[PDB]
Amino acid sequence: SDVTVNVSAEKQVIRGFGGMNHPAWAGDLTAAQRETAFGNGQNQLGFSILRIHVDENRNNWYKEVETAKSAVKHGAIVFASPWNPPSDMVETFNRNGDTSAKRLKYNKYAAYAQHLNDFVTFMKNNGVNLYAISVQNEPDYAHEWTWWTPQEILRFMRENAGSINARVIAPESFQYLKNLSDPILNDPQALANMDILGTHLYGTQVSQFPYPLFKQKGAGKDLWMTEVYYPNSDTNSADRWPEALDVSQHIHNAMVEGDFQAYVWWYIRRSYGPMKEDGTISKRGYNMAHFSKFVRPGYVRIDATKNPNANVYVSAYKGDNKVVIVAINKSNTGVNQNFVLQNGSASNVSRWITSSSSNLQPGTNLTVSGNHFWAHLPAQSVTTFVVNR
Ligand SMILES: CO[C@H]1[C@H](O)[C@@H](O)[C@@H](O[C@H]2[C@H](O[C@@H]3CO[C@@H](O)[C@H](O)[C@H]3O)OC[C@@H](O)[C@@H]2O)O[C@@H]1C(=O)O
Repeated sequence: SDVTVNVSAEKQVIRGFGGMNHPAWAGDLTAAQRETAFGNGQNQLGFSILRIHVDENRNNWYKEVETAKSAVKHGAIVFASPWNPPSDMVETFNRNGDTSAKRLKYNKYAAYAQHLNDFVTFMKNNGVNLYAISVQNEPDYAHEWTWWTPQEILRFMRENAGSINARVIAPESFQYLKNLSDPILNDPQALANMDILGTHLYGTQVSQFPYPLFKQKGAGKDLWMTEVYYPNSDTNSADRWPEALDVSQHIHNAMVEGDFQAYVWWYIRRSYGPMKEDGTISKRGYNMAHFSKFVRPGYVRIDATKNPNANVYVSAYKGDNKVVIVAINKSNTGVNQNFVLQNGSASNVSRWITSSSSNLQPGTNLTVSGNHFWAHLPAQSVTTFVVNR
């Protein structure tokens, strides 16, 4: 059919795409791997965001620095997520019959705010201006870390988040369970101390991607997808095709349905991650690259016919005089797609394709006839068009 791309219907502003680094749990990236992750050259990922963790023990903080420095050097922004407070701030409690359940002590909130602040300060003294810090990773799924109820999160956002010398991300539900975030959005004071609503999407159905309340109360707030792997963490799955195509479809849904402004993967380097263990880019990686390499920080999502044929998914962005279109064909049949540009005129179109047999591989240039151009979308393929204005 037709894909209409309206250059004037502006949507969310994009902050970027990236992944996690965890030297303790995964092993720090090597110098070469840092180039592959944050460089936007040929055979590199052009990740524009790096997540790192706030260790509960300050003596471990130093381990995050080299990789974080590297990301900044390349223009990536860095943010951080805590799993646990320092142990002296944590108590056990009876959570519905589970007595091993950990939480932050009600009289330790201020001290934990200071812990987080110390990390910001520490990172600064090593030449990393942390873009943002989180309150707690997955407080509603904390079997192996620190639990917070919605009300405990609220109290901290009302009373302590304001003392944090950085942008504050909250609440980082594992599944984008609105009940964890509703209380904040419904409280002027807590809302005021939140700069980024953060979430994960483990098991989240596409119908739960929209967030009406956020649209209603969240003016001036960022909306970030701070952790995921998809569609699984199967050992050595990173190269499986057409499986990898799920990655770009997921990002498509985050951008188009969730209106997210950041998409952050889990471990950058892993047998199921964007980067393989030999330090090369996986098929999952190239699926991310179709966004990360072209949709730079600052770009804006624009309205575009999201799903103009069965298994064909489209999203568009504008920035730096270009329109970027990402077209995912998940079917077993090549389709010819017609792309119409409204409220804007263009000339030349470049493109890169990823399929069973190729990675981000240049296609033939195409030219705009009036306000449109035809392009063929190979079977089980992702294409990124770059349109010059
Ligand atoms: C195949 O093993 C991988 C696991 O499937 C994967 O969950 C991850 O496990 C981590 C664990 O990470 C949590 C993953 O779920 C997220 O919701 C949550 O935010 C994470 O904290 O934390 C302990 C760590 O030692 C494990 O590595 O990664 C596994 C892997 O090593 O590949």
